[PDB]
Amino acid sequence: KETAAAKFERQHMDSSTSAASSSNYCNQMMKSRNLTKDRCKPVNTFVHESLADVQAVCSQKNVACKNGQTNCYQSYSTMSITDCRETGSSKYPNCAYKTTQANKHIIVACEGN
Amino acid sequence: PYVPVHFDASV
Repeated sequence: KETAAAKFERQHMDSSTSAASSSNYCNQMMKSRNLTKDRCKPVNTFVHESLADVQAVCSQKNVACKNGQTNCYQSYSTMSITDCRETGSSKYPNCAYKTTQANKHIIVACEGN
Repeated sequence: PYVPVHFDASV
């Protein structure tokens, strides 16, 4: 089965692009990364940095996770990211997404692997 | 080492 590490890459890494090209980046990417198979994944973030740069976030600023765990790390620097959010009208299997491109810090939970 | 497993949030 897909490891947690493997699933992260799948659902959030997009190192082939410096930023969301168009208003359709999310529609395109949710489908291709397979996030619309049983349902429309309501929200998702794609990060456009190299995987070493994202793995490295795990040796950066330790912060509490949302759920209170203590294995979250915030990047020191802002990163190129694309925010995908399912629209009001999005009805499965015609999953529709609002694409928002921005530079921001990311917080991720890290585990040993 | 340590790898990212969940995306908690941005900014």
